Amino acid sequence: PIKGTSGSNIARPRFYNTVMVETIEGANAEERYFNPGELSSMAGFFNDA
Amino acid sequence: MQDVIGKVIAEYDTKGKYLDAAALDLLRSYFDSGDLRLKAAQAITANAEVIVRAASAKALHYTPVTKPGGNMYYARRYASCIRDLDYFLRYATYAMLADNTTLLDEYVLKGLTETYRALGVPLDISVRAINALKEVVAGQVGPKAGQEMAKYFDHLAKGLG
Amino acid sequence: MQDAITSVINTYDVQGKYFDTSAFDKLKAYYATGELRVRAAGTISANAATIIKEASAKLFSNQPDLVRPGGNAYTTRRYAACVRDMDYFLRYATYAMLAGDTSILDERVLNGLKETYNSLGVPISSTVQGIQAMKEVTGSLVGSGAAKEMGVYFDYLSSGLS
Amino acid sequence: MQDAITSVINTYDVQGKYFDTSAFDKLKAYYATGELRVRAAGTISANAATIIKEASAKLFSNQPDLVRPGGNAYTTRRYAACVRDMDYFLRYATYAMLAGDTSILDERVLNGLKETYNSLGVPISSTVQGIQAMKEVTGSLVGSGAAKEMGVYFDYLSSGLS
Amino acid sequence: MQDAITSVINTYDVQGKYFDTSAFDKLKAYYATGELRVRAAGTISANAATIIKEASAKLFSNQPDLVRPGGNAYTTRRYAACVRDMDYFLRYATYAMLAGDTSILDERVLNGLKETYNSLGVPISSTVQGIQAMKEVTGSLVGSGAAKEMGVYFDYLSSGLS
Amino acid sequence: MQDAITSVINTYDVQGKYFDTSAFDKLKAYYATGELRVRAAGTISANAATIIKEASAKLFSNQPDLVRPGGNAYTTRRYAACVRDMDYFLRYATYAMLAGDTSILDERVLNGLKETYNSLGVPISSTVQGIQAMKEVTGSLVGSGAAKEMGVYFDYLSSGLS
Amino acid sequence: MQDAITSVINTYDVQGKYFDTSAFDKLKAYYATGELRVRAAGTISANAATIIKEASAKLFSNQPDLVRPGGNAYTTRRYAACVRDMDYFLRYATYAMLAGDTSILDERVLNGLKETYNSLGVPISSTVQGIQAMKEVTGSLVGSGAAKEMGVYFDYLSSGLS
Amino acid sequence: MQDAITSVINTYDVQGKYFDTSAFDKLKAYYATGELRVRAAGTISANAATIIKEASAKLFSNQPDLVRPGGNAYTTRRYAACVRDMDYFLRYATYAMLAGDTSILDERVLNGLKETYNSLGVPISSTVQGIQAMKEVTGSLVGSGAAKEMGVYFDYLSSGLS
Amino acid sequence: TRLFKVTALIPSYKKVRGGRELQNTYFTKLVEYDRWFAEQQRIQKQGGKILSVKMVA
Amino acid sequence: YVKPLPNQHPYGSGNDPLEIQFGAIFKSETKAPSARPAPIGKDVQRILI
Amino acid sequence: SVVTKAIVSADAEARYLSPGELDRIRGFVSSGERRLRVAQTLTESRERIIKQAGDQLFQKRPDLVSPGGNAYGAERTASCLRDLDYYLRLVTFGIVAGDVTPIEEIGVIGVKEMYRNLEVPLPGMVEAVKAMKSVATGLLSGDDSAEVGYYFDYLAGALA
Amino acid sequence: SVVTKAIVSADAEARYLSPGELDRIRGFVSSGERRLRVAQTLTESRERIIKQAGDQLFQKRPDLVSPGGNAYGAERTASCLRDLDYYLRLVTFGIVAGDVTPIEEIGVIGVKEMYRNLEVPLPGMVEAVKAMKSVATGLLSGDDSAEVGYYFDYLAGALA
Ligand SMILES: CCC1=C(C)/C(=C/C2=NC(=C\c3[nH]c(/C=C4\NC(=O)[C@H](C)[C@H]4CC)c(C)c3CCC(=O)O)/C(CCC(=O)O)=C2C)NC1=O
Ligand SMILES: CCC1=C(C)/C(=C/C2=NC(=C\c3[nH]c(/C=C4\NC(=O)[C@H](C)[C@H]4CC)c(C)c3CCC(=O)O)/C(CCC(=O)O)=C2C)NC1=O
Ligand SMILES: CCC1=C(C)/C(=C/C2=NC(=C\c3[nH]c(/C=C4\NC(=O)[C@H](C)[C@H]4CC)c(C)c3CCC(=O)O)/C(CCC(=O)O)=C2C)NC1=O
Ligand SMILES: CCC1=C(C)/C(=C/C2=NC(=C\c3[nH]c(/C=C4\NC(=O)[C@H](C)[C@H]4CC)c(C)c3CCC(=O)O)/C(CCC(=O)O)=C2C)NC1=O
Ligand SMILES: CCC1=C(C)/C(=C/C2=NC(=C\c3[nH]c(/C=C4\NC(=O)[C@H](C)[C@H]4CC)c(C)c3CCC(=O)O)/C(CCC(=O)O)=C2C)NC1=O
Ligand SMILES: CCC1=C(C)/C(=C/C2=NC(=C\c3[nH]c(/C=C4\NC(=O)[C@H](C)[C@H]4CC)c(C)c3CCC(=O)O)/C(CCC(=O)O)=C2C)NC1=O
Ligand SMILES: CCC1=C(C)/C(=C/C2=NC(=C\c3[nH]c(/C=C4\NC(=O)[C@H](C)[C@H]4CC)c(C)c3CCC(=O)O)/C(CCC(=O)O)=C2C)NC1=O
Ligand SMILES: CCC1=C(C)/C(=C/C2=NC(=C\c3[nH]c(/C=C4\NC(=O)[C@H](C)[C@H]4CC)c(C)c3CCC(=O)O)/C(CCC(=O)O)=C2C)NC1=O
Ligand SMILES: CCC1=C(C)/C(=C/C2=NC(=C\c3[nH]c(/C=C4\NC(=O)[C@H](C)[C@H]4CC)c(C)c3CCC(=O)O)/C(CCC(=O)O)=C2C)NC1=O
Ligand SMILES: CCC1=C(C)/C(=C/C2=NC(=C\c3[nH]c(/C=C4\NC(=O)[C@H](C)[C@H]4CC)c(C)c3CCC(=O)O)/C(CCC(=O)O)=C2C)NC1=O
Repeated sequence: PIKGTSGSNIARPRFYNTVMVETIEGANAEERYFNPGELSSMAGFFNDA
Repeated sequence: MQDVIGKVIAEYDTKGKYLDAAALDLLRSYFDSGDLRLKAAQAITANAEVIVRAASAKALHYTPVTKPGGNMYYARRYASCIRDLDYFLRYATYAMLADNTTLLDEYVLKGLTETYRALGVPLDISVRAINALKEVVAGQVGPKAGQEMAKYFDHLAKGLG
Repeated sequence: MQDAITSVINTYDVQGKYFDTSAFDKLKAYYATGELRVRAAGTISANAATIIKEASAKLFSNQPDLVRPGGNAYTTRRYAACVRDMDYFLRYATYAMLAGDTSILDERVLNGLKETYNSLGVPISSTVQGIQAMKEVTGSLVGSGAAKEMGVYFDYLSSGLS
Repeated sequence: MQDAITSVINTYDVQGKYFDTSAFDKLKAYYATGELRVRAAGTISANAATIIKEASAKLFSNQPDLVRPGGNAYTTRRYAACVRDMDYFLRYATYAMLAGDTSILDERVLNGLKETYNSLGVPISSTVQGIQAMKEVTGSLVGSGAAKEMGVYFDYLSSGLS
Repeated sequence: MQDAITSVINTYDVQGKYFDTSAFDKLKAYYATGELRVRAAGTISANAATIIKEASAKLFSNQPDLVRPGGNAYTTRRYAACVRDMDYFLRYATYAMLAGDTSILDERVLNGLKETYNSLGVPISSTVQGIQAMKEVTGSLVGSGAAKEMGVYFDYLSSGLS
Repeated sequence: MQDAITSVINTYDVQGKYFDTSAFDKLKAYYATGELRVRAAGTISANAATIIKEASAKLFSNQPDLVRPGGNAYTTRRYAACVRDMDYFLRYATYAMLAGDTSILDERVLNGLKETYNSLGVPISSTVQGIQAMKEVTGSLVGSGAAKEMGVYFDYLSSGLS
Repeated sequence: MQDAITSVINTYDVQGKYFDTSAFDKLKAYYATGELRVRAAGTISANAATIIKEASAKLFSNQPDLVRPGGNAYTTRRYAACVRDMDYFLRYATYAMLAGDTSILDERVLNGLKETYNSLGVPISSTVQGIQAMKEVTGSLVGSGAAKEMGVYFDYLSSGLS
Repeated sequence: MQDAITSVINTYDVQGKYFDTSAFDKLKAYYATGELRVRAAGTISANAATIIKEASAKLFSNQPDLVRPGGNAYTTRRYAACVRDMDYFLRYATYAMLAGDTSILDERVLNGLKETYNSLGVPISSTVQGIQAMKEVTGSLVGSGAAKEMGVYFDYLSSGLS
Repeated sequence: TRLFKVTALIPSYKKVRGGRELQNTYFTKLVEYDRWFAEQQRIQKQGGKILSVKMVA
Repeated sequence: YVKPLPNQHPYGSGNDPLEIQFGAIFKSETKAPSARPAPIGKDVQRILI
Repeated sequence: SVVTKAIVSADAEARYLSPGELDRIRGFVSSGERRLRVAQTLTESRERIIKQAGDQLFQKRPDLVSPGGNAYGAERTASCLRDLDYYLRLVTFGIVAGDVTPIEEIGVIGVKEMYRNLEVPLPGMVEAVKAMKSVATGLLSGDDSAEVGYYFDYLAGALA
Repeated sequence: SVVTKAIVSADAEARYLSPGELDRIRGFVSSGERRLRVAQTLTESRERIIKQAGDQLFQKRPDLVSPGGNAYGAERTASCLRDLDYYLRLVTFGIVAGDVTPIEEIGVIGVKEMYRNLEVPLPGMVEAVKAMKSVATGLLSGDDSAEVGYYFDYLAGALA
């Protein structure tokens, strides 16, 4: 038996990466908003979608 | 490290003048070749391990370097050699997409030569492996893109040599 | 995190079946708003500082006691922390709008927000009012069509606090 | 507890002011939403046992481990405890919805639930899944307008556990 | 972590006692089984891949839902994580058998494992089934006495998870 | 509170499996040792007062400062509570021996005991010495095998306290 | 970290001698000057921003090439480094003035400074001209008595640069 | 950092050949000297404090000026640094004697030490004299057979510093 | 005895690294006096070779 | 992990009121976390003074 | 440039450019002709745009030309014209580059201290850049004005 | 070796060799003669071990020397047998050293990605080294066979 517990969170593993997910986490990793390149890339993604 | 755009912007900022017709023409030359560079980037990205493997087979496998007493004689040293070839291929692709050789100097040639002296790495065999990698890359990407890759590869070779 | 596409893919992958009509309808709806949402995200990215300025002005005009002695925003440090929190809320609302999902808000904002604001003594109702003020300012800045999309995620944040 | 009208009353009491236009606007908003709240509350009271039934069935179908041997819900005792917890969640979410404030959820439900579950060994992820199941089950019964109102309180419970 | 020698040393250290006849009896008993333990550990090190493969085959045959969509083995990534956990359990059972004490099993494996699996969504019962499959595989390769000894630690792991 | 039989029942219930040969082997082992357990328990029950008297005498002889003024066992009420605690330890060791499991010791004896003594100011090391005093006193009355059996539970109490 | 008082201690340590009358005389001189030293420090720290203001203004009036493109000061970043170098020179001159010794200039400023400016394309002559234009304003502000001591450090900075 | 065993392994691996009879004889020599090497290392570990005591005393006896003011060891800091240098040198000499090869001296002792002393100005003659003082004494404690073995390593350190 | 300028090359023997790790292996750094003994010990235990050290101040 | 169960309420330490004359003072999970969960079983009996 | 950011991010994770980054460079190079056309258009408008930005700034912030203002005086106008010219050139460099890094490096990193040295109010900067943006977007097409708006609003936000 | 690992461990804590470490080194140097016997017996019969090691490897896995296989061709099969010779020599080095650190430093660290560049199947390597273990343990007595086979099982696990 366990003498102690630390608790359980809600884990969020990554299955695969999407273009939108990659761009948004790229912005969030640097803790910033979007530069024109990322904006144009997202526009092109929504065009090709 | 800088692109062609970065270089021309730096030059015209040093001069202090707006981008004239000549600078715009060089920028158009860079953007027109963009699709070719991106296609070659696709090809290198998809088949990078195949290219490195072919280069190692043609340049390194049955030379005495892989024999005992040779610089590649170890599982660790052989793996490190293949890892270095991966470095060269990836950063050559970076230089092609940048259309500039500054990133090769700053990222790859900064302290590499005397590091190879200290570790005992042979320069000439490394240059031979880079040349073989250049041949394999040209064969995979066709003549037009191979011509561009050749500049970055022999830049690496001159940096080693 | 997730986005709308990842949520749809996982919904149809856990079942083991191809995209049905509802899947294509959801994907079409998400893709249709994509250019409007990208335009809104660009406008907010270029103009975050303004939105924070008028939103904070409206909040502190509606509740002066916050910026007077004894208020949680009475100090240069606490005022700066307040406007910094406003910038967090704006940026994460933009991220969620672009993602089409609220997973990033649960994962990276709401997880630990109540504990933080209760430990620091920050008024949660006044924070909800500030988020609402950013909602009106952003809606005025990016247009009504993008205003609704951004207000969805602002309302998500507001209901997460209260 | 505290609801929206008492919330306005309390903030104006702490500030020591008579009601202004903003307070009357908030009160009018609550009065506008109250009839919809009453309809949704009556609907949920009618279909409480049903909603619990489909939500629990959906959760145990998505996560069959819980009910199978070695699962946290595997016993008559533990299964009944799960259903009791879900009934509590539904009733207090209905109270919060009809009140228009989530304070009752903080006090009666959320203040102590994480530590209780962590000591008991309950999977909090599966419990959030059960709350989401209740949310999407009750949305179809109360109607879209009432579903939007009930969703914020189900999201509040889910975020409090997470 | 501690072995049998360290366990006896601690149980006589807390009492402030020198080793008596019973302590030397226990130490002699442990030293008697040392060669058997080393042989079993070497054999299991030699055959770890075989044991993991055949035990995983047995588990996924008796639990087909794990590898089907919605199961917690349904991808190559998720399957690979499962077989890595299987390698964990076999390695730590070998460590515990070589030490002669279950302290490493409680310290480095069992503590916090249920909470981690609850967070991830891993089914604990199927993990116990995989561990029992490990026991069945390992007994044949290690022989009778070594099978009894190693089955003690597999049972300890199973009861810790169960 | 679970004995050996209940432990096997639980390890087979959590797996959902019916009983097989191994479970019958474990229960047969318990049934084999049951006669020794019952005889030892009866002997300790008949001689409980004598064991407590002997062990308290030995402890207060080895540590006379306890019953002298300024010692934690100096008053009639504190001496009574000390021998009452020794009665707890003996009785619950008898229960654990008869059940064949140490669950009742984690379950009814050692849970929060350190905090209770630390709040009361009770000496922990002296209590462990008294538990030993009971162990050596009880072993002589119960014989070699029953002493080997009861020693694991007395050492369990000592290690849990220490 | 060299100081005149600390320099005396270091000298008497390395030669292994006691206090002598000359050491007391020079310590008395340092302590007597210390009050005007602090007054000069306070006056400069009052006006160090302004001193930099006119020093940079005079430098860019006399040598205007630096500001327009093709000068080393044509960039917001390079302008920042330009004014920061002058601020560093003034601040470290004041630190030496309070310290009463020039060794801090050799340790923290001059060593490698020639090589750094020549490697980075920094013009030595314009830097020395700026140091002179800052010399004049500092000396005018502090007064002749303080200026005599303050200007020596500036001369030594220039000489090291020249 | 290689012993004699690894030294012959490398000298045979670099040429790609298997071990020869001469290699086996050279291995036999080290395997024979291993017991006396271990005994010498044990005595050295026993008396390391004493050899440090006497080595410092003798070094500061034959050269007086170091401890006195103006000396290379004139400080408690520099005194501790010097005695620490002796301690590290002696420990590494013991390491090399156990390994039977001088590679460890190159790879952890002479690696950057020589130019470190050159930049620091440490007198090489005094260090070498300290090394003779250390080895002439350690030889007596370790015995002549181990003395001649320690001699080559101490002389190697001296020649490296020289 | 304040600062040391140390040029050192630390190779890799435990594995092969996929990242750049070129400046991590060969580098020149300024190290304080009180830290230099520990830093030299760390470099020597890592297997690296100290190419040079000089006195700056 | 290495010690028996604490003297604690089965539903956490934040479920223990302060033993004062009046007031019902409990710890809060949000104002300052200060939370210790423990694997107290269904049959565990607390030790009371 | 966009390619520079993509290469830096690719090196950061030590792998070849992702399909998302590769598509970003695709869209960047495919839009090169339009961006160069916009930058060239910004050039023919030299004195026009500079003066409408200037007098709009004067109207919006009379304090700058009022007595006691930092820009008060005829000589200050000569510096005003070339400062607005510098910022316009940086905007064009960013337009061709596709990212604001030339703007950040040449005119934003250290501008804060620079105008603190000159005792220049940052609000004057934001109002001047807003005037420039208004004039430039008015001259340029809506689709292209939207793309130039990011650069001008970045200039305004970074200046304050 | 055992001495080298003990010295490294002691140096990690900046201390002398522990009584346990002195004891382990004493046990290593005591039994070094038997390790020399084992290494000599393995070395003397190297060509046999290699030849029939290739024999069971190729009969157990005909696909390797089948067309399309990694070992097809006289040169490639010769390199196969030379790799087996390398690993037998490494095993003898490990026997002499008393531990597996020669195997680590020569032929284990980076073996997977090296044989990835070589297309070499690692199950084939495992089967080859298992055949080598069977043969070598067959030539040696059981007391030797156990410790000799431990090194081969180590190598097989490394390749697997
Ligand atoms: C104790 C630390 C502290 C400070 C310092 C502080 C300053 C402060 N000044 C404010 C407004 C203001 N402050 C000023 C003063 C400016 N007018 C001129 O430009 C001058 C350059 C300058 C004064 C010399 C003005 C004019 C306003 C009104 C602007 C508005 O309506 O937002 C406000 C907004 C709320 C209010 O007006 O009460 C704050 C919070 N708050 C704090 O908690
Ligand atoms: C993206 C996830 C995230 C969030 C949400 C977040 C909020 C957050 N706000 C904080 C401080 C603060 N936050 C505020 C917020 C203001 N108080 C006023 O009353 C307003 C009602 C309100 C905003 C409109 C204040 C005043 C402080 C200072 C509190 C203090 O230092 O005592 C802190 C403490 C650390 C610090 O002081 O910088 C955090 C963690 N941080 C994060 O990383
Ligand atoms: C070990 C103790 C234990 C028991 C007994 C237990 C009962 C149990 N009965 C269930 C459903 C069920 N049980 C029954 C049985 C009924 N069919 C007829 O009506 C009869 C009156 C009656 C049986 C004689 C049926 C039909 C269902 C399916 C109900 C549904 O799918 O909604 C389920 C849900 C299974 C799932 O969600 O996957 C459980 C857990 N659980 C436990 O942990
Ligand atoms: C899309 C990404 C993806 C795929 C395809 C995938 C396949 C996959 N097939 C499996 C079983 C299996 N797969 C196959 C064979 C099939 N395999 C196919 O590639 C052939 C067309 C075909 C035979 C010609 C067989 C026979 C098994 C049974 C178990 C075993 O092979 O040992 C398993 C192991 C789990 C289990 O035993 O059920 C995986 C992970 N996993 C993934 O994450
Ligand atoms: C510890 C004390 C200290 C000193 C002494 C010091 C001098 C110094 N000035 C530097 C750069 C610089 N220094 C200047 C200033 C010069 N160029 C201008 O035209 C003027 C003629 C002149 C100033 C009056 C400039 C413009 C740079 C930037 C060079 C570059 O772009 O790298 C640098 C390199 C840092 C950098 O490039 O950002 C140093 C170390 N720094 C220090 O921390
Ligand atoms: C493990 C291998 C190794 C050693 C032992 C080593 C010693 C060493 N001694 C040092 C200083 C010193 N070293 C000494 C000792 C010298 N001066 C005299 O006493 C003697 C002639 C001589 C003794 C051999 C002294 C006295 C100092 C401090 C004096 C000073 O500041 O220059 C330093 C400079 C950094 C510091 O002290 O923290 C090192 C690294 N370095 C290494 O990599
Ligand atoms: C991205 C820029 C970059 C480069 C260029 C680079 C090269 C590089 N190769 C290294 C090792 C090595 N590199 C090689 C490969 C060489 N020997 C073979 O014969 C060939 C002729 C030749 C390659 C074609 C070998 C064998 C080693 C192992 C050295 C040793 O362990 O002694 C090392 C030492 C660090 C380590 O082992 O991980 C570096 C820094 N590293 C970088 O971060
Ligand atoms: C016999 C030992 C004992 C004491 C003394 C005690 C104090 C106590 N005072 C309380 C309320 C209170 N106590 C005060 C009094 C304070 N606030 C004012 O500002 C004054 C500065 C100050 C009094 C001089 C107030 C205002 C409250 C109401 C706060 C609330 O209930 O929310 C409460 C909350 C429960 C209740 O109101 O019934 C307690 C427990 N509890 C005990 O078991
Ligand atoms: C390409 C990057 C770059 C920029 C942007 C730059 C601006 C700059 N403007 C300066 C002067 C100045 N610039 C201004 C103009 C501004 N101040 C007022 O507040 C107005 C609101 C505003 C006009 C719109 C003023 C007032 C001065 C001080 C005296 C003068 O007019 O020259 C100076 C000091 C040297 C000089 O007189 O030329 C610099 C470095 N330099 C650069 O290398
Ligand atoms: C001592 C450390 C060390 C090892 C282990 C090592 C292995 C090694 N084997 C090689 C060739 C090879 N090795 C093999 C053998 C493998 N393929 C077969 O399928 C079998 C499964 C298996 C042998 C049992 C083959 C077929 C080749 C030819 C591959 C080629 O030329 O492309 C090569 C390429 C260079 C050369 O042949 O000279 C290396 C580096 N090198 C080293 O320095």
